[PDB]
Amino acid sequence: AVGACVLCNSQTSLRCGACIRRPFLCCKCCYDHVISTSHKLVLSVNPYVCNAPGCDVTDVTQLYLGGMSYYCKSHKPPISFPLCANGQVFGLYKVTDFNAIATCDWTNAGDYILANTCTERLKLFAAETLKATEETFKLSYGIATVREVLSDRELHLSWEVGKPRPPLNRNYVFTGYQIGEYTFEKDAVVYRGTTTYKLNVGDYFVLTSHTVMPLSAPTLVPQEHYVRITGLYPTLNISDEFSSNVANYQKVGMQKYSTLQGPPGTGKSHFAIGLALYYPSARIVYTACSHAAVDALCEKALKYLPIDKCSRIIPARARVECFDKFKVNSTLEQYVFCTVNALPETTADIVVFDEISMATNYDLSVVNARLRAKHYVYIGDPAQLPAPRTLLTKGTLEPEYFNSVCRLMKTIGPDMFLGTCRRCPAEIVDTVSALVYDNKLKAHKDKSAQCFKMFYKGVITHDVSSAINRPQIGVVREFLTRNPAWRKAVFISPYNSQNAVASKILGLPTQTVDSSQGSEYDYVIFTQTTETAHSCNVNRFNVAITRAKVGILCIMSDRDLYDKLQFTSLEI
Ligand SMILES: [Zn+2]
Ligand SMILES: [Zn+2]
Ligand SMILES: [Zn+2]
Repeated sequence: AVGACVLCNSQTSLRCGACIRRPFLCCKCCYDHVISTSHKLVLSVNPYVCNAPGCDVTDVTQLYLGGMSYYCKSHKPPISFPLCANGQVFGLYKVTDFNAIATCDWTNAGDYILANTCTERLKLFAAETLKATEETFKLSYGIATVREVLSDRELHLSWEVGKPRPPLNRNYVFTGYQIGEYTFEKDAVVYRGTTTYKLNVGDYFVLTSHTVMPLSAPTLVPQEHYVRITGLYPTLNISDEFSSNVANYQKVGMQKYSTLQGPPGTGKSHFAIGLALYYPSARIVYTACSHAAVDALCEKALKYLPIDKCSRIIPARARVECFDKFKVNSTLEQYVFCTVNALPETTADIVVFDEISMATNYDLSVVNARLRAKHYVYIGDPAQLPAPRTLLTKGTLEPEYFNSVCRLMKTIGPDMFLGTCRRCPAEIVDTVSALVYDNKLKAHKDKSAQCFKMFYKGVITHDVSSAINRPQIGVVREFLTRNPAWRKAVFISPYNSQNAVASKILGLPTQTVDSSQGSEYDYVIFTQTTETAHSCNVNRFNVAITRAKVGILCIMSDRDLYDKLQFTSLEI
C-alpha cells in the first residue's frame, strides 16, 4: 500500500483502483488521471469510498475528508475538505499518455505505438497492462470437449454455446484436462498433444491463462559507453572464420548494450557463437523467446564451443521437444541456452538475446530482471516478423513499434549491420534489399536462375477466417510434374489452412511464413493465397522469400509484390 508513483516516482499511499494493474499515482498525477478519464476509484490503506452506511459513492471527485474518514457531498460533515482540489488528490507525502495506456482496449495499433514512444516506466506499465488484458481475454473463449476419438492423430470436438471459438492454429497452445498442452489444425480435425495420452471422450481443453507478474527492470538498461573493453578478455589467436566480426565484438565490449541488425543468412548465429570464441573466458547466457530460436543457437554452439561448458535450460513444464545434446538444467555452465520465460536468476559477462523482432517489451524487461550482465547483445532484424499481438485487430504495427530494441534500430540505426546475405540466390537478395533494406543488403551467391514468379489470383475460400486457394495449389501441382527436382521443396503460405490443403494435395512439407522464420531450405514454394494486409505484409514477404538457398516459386496474388519480385516469370 506504500509505494512509488509510476509517472513521477513521488512516494504515495494512492493506487488507481480503476486501472487493471492498480499503479501507484502521486497526488498531482492521481488527480490528472481521475479528472480526465472514466477512472474515479482511488485506493490507499482504505479505499476512497463514502463511509456513511449503505452509501455507494466511490468517485473521488464526489468525495471529501471528514476529519480522518471519507464521505460524499450528501454525507460529509460541515468541516470537510474535498479529496480533489488544487490539482491534487488527498493522500500521503503531498500524463496524457498514461491515461491512454490505462484506458485503451489494445485492439488499435496506435495503442502499441504509444506503448513504445512513452517514457521507460510507462513502457513497463503498458507492457503489464497489455499482457493482463491479453490474459483476461483468454476467459472470453469457449471450452472444447472431446466428443469422439477417430485415431492417434485425429478427433472431433464439441464447443461451448454462447462463448466464441478461438481461431484454430498452432499459435493458440491450449491446456488439456492436467492431460498436457494440446494444439489443433483442420468435420475431422487433427489433435496434437505435447504429452502422449490416449485421447479420452469427456475430457475438455481450456486456455493457458498465466498470471502476469509485475515488471521492475527497464526494457533497455541505461546505455554506457566505455573507452576500452570492460570485464571481457579478448583473444589475438581469433579464428579467421570469425575475423569479420572482430571490430563488432570489440564494439560489444565497449558498450553496456549493442544492437545487431542481421538480414536473413547474413551470419547472426555465427556472430553470436563467435562472440564466445572472441571472449573465451566470458560466461555467456544465450536467450530468445522461442525454443526454436534457442535450439538454432545450440546447433551453432555444438559446432564451435566445448559441449561440456554448455547447458540447455528446459522448464519443468516441458511443452514441446527441444535441443537434446547439452547437459540439461546445469544453470552454472559457462554457456547457458534458455528461453526468456525459463530464465533463472543469474549473472553473466554477456547476455545474447536473439530474434529481437519477436520480443515484446514484457520479454525485454523480464530478461533485465532475471539476468544482471556486464554486456547485453540484441540480435535480430526489424524487417522480419514481430511477436503476434492477439488483441490487435485495427491498424498495422510498424517495425519501429515492435519493441524498444526495434525502435532504436529503425530510428537511430543499429550499432552493427551484417551486410552480406550468404544464403539466398541473388534474385531474392536483390528483391528484399530494395524492399526492406534500402539497397544495403548485398548478395554473396550468384543468381540461381531457379527463382520463379507467377501472377495467379485463383479462388479464395475460407476455413472460418484462415484462407485457402485451391487453384494456386493446382498451379503448384502442374509445376511439380514439369519440375520434379522441386519434389524436395517446402511449401510455404501465410495461412494454416492453405498449408493443410497443400499437404494433402502436394505431399510437400508445409510451413507458415511465421513458423519458417529462422529456417532455411533449398527450395521453397510460396503461394500468397490472398491479397489481404496479412499476406501483403512486407516483413512477412521478406521472411517468406529469404527461406530459400537455391530456388523459389512464388504464386502471387498482389500485383505490387509480384512486380517487385526480380524472378523469372512463368506462364499459364
Ligand atoms: Zn506522480
Ligand atoms: Zn486508472
Ligand atoms: Zn455518501
